[PDB]
Amino acid sequence: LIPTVIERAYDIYSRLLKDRIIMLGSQIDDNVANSIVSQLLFLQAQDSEKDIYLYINSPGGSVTAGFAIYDTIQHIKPDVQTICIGMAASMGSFLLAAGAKGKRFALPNAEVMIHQPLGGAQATEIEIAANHILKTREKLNRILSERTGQSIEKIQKDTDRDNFLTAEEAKEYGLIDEVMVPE
Amino acid sequence: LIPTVIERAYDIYSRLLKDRIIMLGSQIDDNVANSIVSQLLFLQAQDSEKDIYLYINSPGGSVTAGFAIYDTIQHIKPDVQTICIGMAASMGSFLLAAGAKGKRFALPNAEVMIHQPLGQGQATEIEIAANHILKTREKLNRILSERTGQSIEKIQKDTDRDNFLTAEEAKEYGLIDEVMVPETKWSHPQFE
Amino acid sequence: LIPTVIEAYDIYSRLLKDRIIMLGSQIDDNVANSIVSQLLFLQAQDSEKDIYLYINSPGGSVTAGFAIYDTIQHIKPDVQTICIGMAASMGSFLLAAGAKGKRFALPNAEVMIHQPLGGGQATEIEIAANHILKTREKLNRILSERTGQSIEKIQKDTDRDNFLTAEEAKEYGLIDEVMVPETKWS
Amino acid sequence: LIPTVIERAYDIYSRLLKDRIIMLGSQIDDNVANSIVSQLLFLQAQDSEKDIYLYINSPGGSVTAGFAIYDTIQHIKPDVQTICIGMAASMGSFLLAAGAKGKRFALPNAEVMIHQPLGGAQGQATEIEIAANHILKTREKLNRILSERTGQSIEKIQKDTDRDNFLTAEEAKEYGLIDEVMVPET
Amino acid sequence: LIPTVIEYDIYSRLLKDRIIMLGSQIDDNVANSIVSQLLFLQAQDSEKDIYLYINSPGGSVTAGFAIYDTIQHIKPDVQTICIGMAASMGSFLLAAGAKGKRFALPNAEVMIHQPLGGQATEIEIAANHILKTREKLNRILSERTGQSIEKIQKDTDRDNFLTAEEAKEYGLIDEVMVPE
Amino acid sequence: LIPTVIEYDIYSRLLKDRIIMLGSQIDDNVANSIVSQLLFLQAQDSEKDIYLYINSPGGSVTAGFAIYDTIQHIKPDVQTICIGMAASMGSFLLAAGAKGKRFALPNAEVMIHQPLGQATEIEIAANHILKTREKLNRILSERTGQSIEKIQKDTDRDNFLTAEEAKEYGLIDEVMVPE
Amino acid sequence: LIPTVIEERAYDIYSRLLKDRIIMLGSQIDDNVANSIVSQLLFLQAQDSEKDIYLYINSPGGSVTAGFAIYDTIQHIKPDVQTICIGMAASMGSFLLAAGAKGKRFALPNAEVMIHQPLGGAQGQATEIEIAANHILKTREKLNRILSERTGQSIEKIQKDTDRDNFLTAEEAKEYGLIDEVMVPETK
Amino acid sequence: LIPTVIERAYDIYSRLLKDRIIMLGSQIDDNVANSIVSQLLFLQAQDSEKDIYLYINSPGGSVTAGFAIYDTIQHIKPDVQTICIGMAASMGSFLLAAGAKGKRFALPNAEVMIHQPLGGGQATEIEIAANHILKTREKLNRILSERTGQSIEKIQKDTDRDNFLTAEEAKEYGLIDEVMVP
Amino acid sequence: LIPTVIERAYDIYSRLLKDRIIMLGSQIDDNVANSIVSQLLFLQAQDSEKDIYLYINSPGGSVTAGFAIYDTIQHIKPDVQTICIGMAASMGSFLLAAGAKGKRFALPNAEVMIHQPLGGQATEIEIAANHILKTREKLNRILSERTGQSIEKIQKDTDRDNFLTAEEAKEYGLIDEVMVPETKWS
Amino acid sequence: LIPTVIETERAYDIYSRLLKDRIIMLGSQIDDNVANSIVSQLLFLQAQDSEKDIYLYINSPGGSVTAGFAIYDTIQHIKPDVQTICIGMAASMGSFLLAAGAKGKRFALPNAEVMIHQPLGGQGQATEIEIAANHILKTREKLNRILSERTGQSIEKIQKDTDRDNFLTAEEAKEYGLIDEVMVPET
Amino acid sequence: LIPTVIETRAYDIYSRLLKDRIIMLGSQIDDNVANSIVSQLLFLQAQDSEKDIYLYINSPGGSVTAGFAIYDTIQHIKPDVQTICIGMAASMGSFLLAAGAKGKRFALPNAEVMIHQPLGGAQGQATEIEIAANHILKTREKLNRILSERTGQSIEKIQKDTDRDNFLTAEEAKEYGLIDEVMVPET
Ligand SMILES: [Cl-]
Ligand SMILES: [Cl-]
Ligand SMILES: [Cl-]
Ligand SMILES: [Cl-]
Ligand SMILES: [Cl-]
Ligand SMILES: [Cl-]
Ligand SMILES: [Cl-]
Repeated sequence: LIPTVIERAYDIYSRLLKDRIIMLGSQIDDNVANSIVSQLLFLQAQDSEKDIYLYINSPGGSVTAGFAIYDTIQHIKPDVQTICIGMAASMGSFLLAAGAKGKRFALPNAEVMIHQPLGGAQATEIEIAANHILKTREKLNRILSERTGQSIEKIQKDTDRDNFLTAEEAKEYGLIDEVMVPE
Repeated sequence: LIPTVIERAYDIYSRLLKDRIIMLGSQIDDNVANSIVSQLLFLQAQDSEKDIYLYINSPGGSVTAGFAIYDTIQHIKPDVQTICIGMAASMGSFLLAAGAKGKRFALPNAEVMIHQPLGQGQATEIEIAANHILKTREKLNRILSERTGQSIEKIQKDTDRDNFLTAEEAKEYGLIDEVMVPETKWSHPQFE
Repeated sequence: LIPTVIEAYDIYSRLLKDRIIMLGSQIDDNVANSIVSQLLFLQAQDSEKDIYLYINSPGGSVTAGFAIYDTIQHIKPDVQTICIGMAASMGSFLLAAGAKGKRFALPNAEVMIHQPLGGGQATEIEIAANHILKTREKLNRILSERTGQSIEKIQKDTDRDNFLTAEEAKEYGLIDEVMVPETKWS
Repeated sequence: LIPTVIERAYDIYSRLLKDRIIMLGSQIDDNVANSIVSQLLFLQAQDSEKDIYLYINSPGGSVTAGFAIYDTIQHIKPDVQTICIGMAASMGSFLLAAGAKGKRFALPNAEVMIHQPLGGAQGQATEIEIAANHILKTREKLNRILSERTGQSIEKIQKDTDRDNFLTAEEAKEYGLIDEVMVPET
Repeated sequence: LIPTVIEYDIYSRLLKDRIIMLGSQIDDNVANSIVSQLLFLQAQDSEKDIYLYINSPGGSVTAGFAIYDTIQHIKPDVQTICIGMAASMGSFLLAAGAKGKRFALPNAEVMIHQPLGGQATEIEIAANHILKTREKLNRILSERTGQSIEKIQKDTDRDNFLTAEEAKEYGLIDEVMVPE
Repeated sequence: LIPTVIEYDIYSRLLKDRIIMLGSQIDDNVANSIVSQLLFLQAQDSEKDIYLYINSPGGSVTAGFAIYDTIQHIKPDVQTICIGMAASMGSFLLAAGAKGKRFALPNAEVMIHQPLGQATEIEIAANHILKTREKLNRILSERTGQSIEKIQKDTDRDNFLTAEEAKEYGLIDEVMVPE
Repeated sequence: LIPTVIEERAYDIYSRLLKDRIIMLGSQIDDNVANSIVSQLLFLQAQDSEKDIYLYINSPGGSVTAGFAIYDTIQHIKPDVQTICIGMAASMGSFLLAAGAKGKRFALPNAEVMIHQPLGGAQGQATEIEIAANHILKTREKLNRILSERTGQSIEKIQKDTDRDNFLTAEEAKEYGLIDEVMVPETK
Repeated sequence: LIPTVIERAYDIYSRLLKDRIIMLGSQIDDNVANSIVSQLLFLQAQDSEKDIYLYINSPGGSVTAGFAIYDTIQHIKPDVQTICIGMAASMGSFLLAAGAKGKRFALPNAEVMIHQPLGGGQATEIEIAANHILKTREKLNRILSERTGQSIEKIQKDTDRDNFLTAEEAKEYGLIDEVMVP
Repeated sequence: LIPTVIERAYDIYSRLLKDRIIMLGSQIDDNVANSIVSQLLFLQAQDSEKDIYLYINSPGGSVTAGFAIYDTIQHIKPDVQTICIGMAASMGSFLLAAGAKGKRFALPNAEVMIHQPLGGQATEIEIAANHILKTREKLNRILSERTGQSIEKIQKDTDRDNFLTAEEAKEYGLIDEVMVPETKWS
Repeated sequence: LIPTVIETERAYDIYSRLLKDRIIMLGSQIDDNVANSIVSQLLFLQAQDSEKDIYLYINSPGGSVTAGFAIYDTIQHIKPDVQTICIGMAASMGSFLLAAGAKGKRFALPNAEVMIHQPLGGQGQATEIEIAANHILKTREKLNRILSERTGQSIEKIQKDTDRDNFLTAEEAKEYGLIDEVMVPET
Repeated sequence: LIPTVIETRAYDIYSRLLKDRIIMLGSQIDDNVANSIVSQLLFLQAQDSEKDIYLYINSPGGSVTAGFAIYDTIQHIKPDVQTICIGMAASMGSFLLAAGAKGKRFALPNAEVMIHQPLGGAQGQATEIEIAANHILKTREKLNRILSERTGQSIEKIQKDTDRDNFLTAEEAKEYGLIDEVMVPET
């Protein structure tokens, strides 16, 4: 159940959106990406200076859909804080690592996986074709290298491997900036 | 999930429509076309002078449905800016290239495919027969030639091939006018 | 997705406020009943102001199509017909049925006047009714009157699998004008 | 059925949320976790000092989803009171034991199970989720937290979370999973 | 069909008058909803009586105990009214109402048979046998009716149907409602 | 389709005028809804009459008895109006309306046959043990003025009655004449 | 999987056991099950009217009407019908177990027997017409009377026990009179 | 896929049945139990002296259905050799431990779990209710104590725990007699 | 489709089984494993000396099911030749590498992937067993023994998404020879 | 419907009876089940007679590259010559298998339709794992190289043509080098 | 229901007719139907290359590609293929009826013949890939040319008629040139 809040009736997610909070709590597909892109564009229109908070609990998904969110985060004027709760895998971790520098977080028991799987599924027919022709893996690897400070050689080895990181190991890797302290 | 916004309660897409923004974020079929056409007609009725912003993240779809959107864009008085976020393939890239001259954009990591397949999604038999009439393909090729500045010979070869273009390659092709560069903070101090 | 507009209406409801009806699907009884109700409602609001019927339809039921046709002819306001995309079977019949001088098509629209004998899902009695030879003769007679073509020519053409461009539909007499883009108007 | 309350129309759960009450009445998956996390974040934004009441009737679920709720409870400023009504098993009993010290309760006939099943409990976790649990040794972390929150040794917790054991509300209090068994108020 | 009332759906409008309808099988969703309604009615007024109407074939022991415990926990008196049927956990909840405020309509059917359970989760079933919840049910029914534990044990193990009058004589209800 | 009324759905708007529509098979959901509507109308006004329109093929004896008992329990008079059909528990509820206030439209069909067996297994079990058939027959005897012997024979037979035949039987007080 | 047995003659496992006068009643009792069991019983009598028949029971019960069709066929035919409970015999399954030939009603050591005859048709096994038939013809009283005769218990005791949710071990079922022997392992 | 063998056409399992081999390769339910019991009864009828080979790859299942197989194995005259290939969990390990003494085997990479879960799902309610009579759990524990030679106290603790054993650990436990060597 | 062969009617797979050929042409689950194990046991019973041919076209599957086939190959007396046609991934490549020494083959265009994914072909119980019994370490040790590569190299490669040509698999030690087409040289 | 044939007792279905005459019909989309069945039929026919020709009839819209390569490799591995006959259509992997028949023994009926376009994905006929290997192992380049060798066209021409949506008549396929002869109605 | 025939060997009704060189095309024409009919035609030629084959037709038609596969097989094989319309021959079914051996194309008195070749994949029996082949390779023009040659009608008349919804009796089909004779009841 998703409850209602009256200030004017909003659902829980709508009420959080009023406080510049966006929840990315599922697999990344085109519908999810279009919704997140629209919420990011809307928050910038409301206030171009105030920070945005993107909570991440995602097993990942479509590279195309993830790149649409990634590009929107980088395009907009507001700083987008990324907070991992639960899990950030595949495009999920890519989006976590893509938050404003110094504003990338994860709760103590959060699990981070940088493995970028070969195919999709979710990604469509046309989507998988572009990934390999346009060498989008190399683009993902290059961006991860820039955002973590790790060499491209190290990123290439790690994105190709099934590896799970704790929030502390993710911080040491350069994916997040701080492990959220109970306060 | 599609959230609610209270100014009066709208969903996220309805709230963006208030700012003259349309999202074409799926395969193009008759339902999608009818909704987009209706949104374009509605925005013209509100203000016939103010620009419209059409965001595109589409794998393409029906030629007939895609031509209904194309014809509506060209029929209406306002300029329709096109912005590719994610992907524009088949009718998707045709609609991207159909935006107002100087106002066709793509985000840096967007993927553009001009291949017009020979359809795919669920549609009616007559529409499928119409989608494959050889005259419409020549019509698509002629419009793409006019909108990109490329020769019809080059367009014919490229729409028949499985080709993926980066946002920069799409700009060099003439399918977009600019690759969107991130918005720099505090660029106008004397006014703002 | 069908968005919301607050002045709360959905996109189609907001267009209905401006006397615009969208016939964007196959024609069945539910579609016909909805279109008939929208036409009756618009007449009740203003019996003088024109109505705009946008068509993007592969056609459908003859009975359902005749219910829309009869409502268009019965009401006092002029019903303009605008083909966007496609108008086939009962869809092209309804396009040709718009107010004289007010039947349009966008440049890339596709028109098919073929009235299939076979076909769409209707009830047993309705399928039997859609197959009465007398009703095909009435369709042909109305198309002859509305296009200015002979009944002999209409009989041959509604029996054939033929696709027409917007310009060819204008030359045929199914539409009165091909709508020209706003970029070309001085 | 979930009834409506007018003060402004809320459903039963929305009306309880106004009084800082959250109901965790199902299996724990990502959708449930995201909803509970959002409700916790919302209540902190309203008032960072006032207590929150988390009612639990759950057979458990995903370790990852459960840890997202656990981490949010510990992160926020308000004290989160935990009240077991009915059942708290697997991640449900872990969340019950995670409430503010001195503010963990259970109704007299509530059933508490600390058994943490090997996989994703009753098929509540994805392949990606279960894979992380044994690489990141999340079982050892669950056991360490339960040891700290109950006051039991890690050796005892390890033995008990591996066993199919059901506890009454009184046995849960003696274990250190709750602070008090709620007595009928007069 | 559930109609709308403008001053709500029919159940929401009755909730305004402190009336709760338990008209289905008892599962976790039903129990969580009833518990929430009871907690809400106590928050509104801790002194005014609550009316719980019962037409239920029973259900989950765990879900039923959640409702039972909430009734006993709250300050207001919870009146129980059987309309139609009260079987298994339904008859247990009917006997659980405030003393002197347990009722049934003349043609209501009451079954105290607590089956061995027909949906309840594997984990729920496992709990009931380990925690001997059947013995607890019997002990509470015995206290609520005034019957011996031996008589309750025999009767909750048997397939028996009682009229409203027989249920009053048993002690599961206090009065058979007379047409007003 | 169920339309909207602005001063509600069609049934909600009729409920405002103290009208209840029993237009389907009688099961627990139907019974709980009808019982709740009856309780709500009594709370609004305990003196004003209630109108129960019936178009039902019948259903569950347990669910039907819940409606029957609520009609008899409440203070307002419940008028019963058969439109279309009243069979099994439906005809039982029609005969249960306030004395002098039981009606049927001219072309309504009434069947008093109470079939042997939609009801759950637990419900069917109850009916046989508690001899609910005898109770139904006794109530029908009291409400029609027919002997229990006649009712027993007729509820066991497949018999259809016109609105006029139902009036002659004592199931209804008047056949509503076009007025 | 149900395997094949070749003796230029191919049978499935159940068909091969039928050749040795063995019938498997391994499911809920409905009309299709009853008609199949009745047909197998009639066929075995036609083959040899003197040789014993072995009915294996692993059943949660079912339809009273379907169960009575099997019961009546067992009593009608000339061969003695031995009943063997493997696993479970509840409701009509335990009624059929108790209906086996005198001295020839068996259970494996870990079998579970329930004599409870549920009010309806043991979990949607009987139709509306079947349920109607049972109460008019007072079939419950007939079941109780037959169980009283076959176990040696009083009708008063049977009435109380068929109305209760009770599970019996193979040894408790022997002491009750529902079976005659708890099967002994064969060695060498 | 299940292929055909002509000697007379059999499927793969029918051809193995000719050599006194039974495959228990799935979850244990009533249909599985009735089929295995029938195969065991058939093989005894063919030859009451020759050994039977029961191959096990099972995650377990119904206690009632499993006890029907167990009782049949113990009732019949032939020795029933049990061979775990892959997995033997819950009723599957119980049936593995039930084979003739000195004739219970497991392949090197086989996984054995003696945990007997509390509950059950396709089964009937009565069967489900029977599967959790506290008395059957005590009987399972007593039989496991006798078949392995471990104390009842040790069995009670281990059947209540989520424990996985290698083929060698299961031999050490007394559930099998030998780990089959390549 | 699967055609019939009369010598006595067999399907295509049954007729190949007569020539000691087994086809592993799908994902590996318990049903597949039980069928392959049964076929291997049957062929040994027919002739304990004659070689068996196991053709592999599989994307892999369950570790437990794959180990059941692996253990049966090692247990039986006949040499089991392995031939990859198409693909051998996950447990499929493990079984390819498990064939008799000098008798492991792949067709020139066969694709081999040694990546052993962390997890959806396995049951709840099957996944649980794998991380408790450290089956991944056992798989890695066997691959190290059968390829002649170090344990550390195998650990790195089974954790990576890597595709190998038939020639690269031969160089790796996963097969002994790439089967060459008939060299027709006039 | 697939009828039964009795030779005399011995009952075959239509495809089984054709298999007795060394005929294989590839009349559907190419997936792993289709490939495994065709591979098994090819292996069986070689075991029967390693010298006599095999006839592979093709009416296929194509399918999985992995499944198609399994058939291709089996054709090249076995001793008998595999004649390829296009009836109806040969698209994607179907046209690849048609071009892969024994030299001088690749045919098409006059109204057969050949498409050499090798679509990017699979489409929809291949799994994630299957699609993944395609790009890593550059199977497209291998397909193009084999088509270049079997037709006699340059790799540059093949690369352009397999990337395009092109349909060829039986005669155009012969001129291209995908077949050796167009079958003319026989006397 | 499809019954069994035992010759004293068990065949179904269609298998027993196949023994007498009879093929029944009694459904919509798709790839599975075409592959089965092609296989039956190839099988009958293998049995006897001289004896006539009888193709009974009761079909609403279907796929152009699937229909062309049957058409090409009929023309390729050595035996004469007699065509007999029972019930209906529409779309590809009427093209196949007209394709039978000259002098050996028949229809029963009450059979209905429709030569209309619908634009798409005629009753959605054709795939997107199939529909693509037809418009590019101008298969409609090839159909019309063959039909013109087989009936003796002008190409203009055939073009007009295969584009229209038209129905013919057995006698009208004979006069059109689509069949050679209307079958007269056997004496
Ligand atoms: Cl674990
Ligand atoms: Cl009290
Ligand atoms: Cl219990
Ligand atoms: Cl022993
Ligand atoms: Cl693992
Ligand atoms: Cl590719
Ligand atoms: Cl065409």
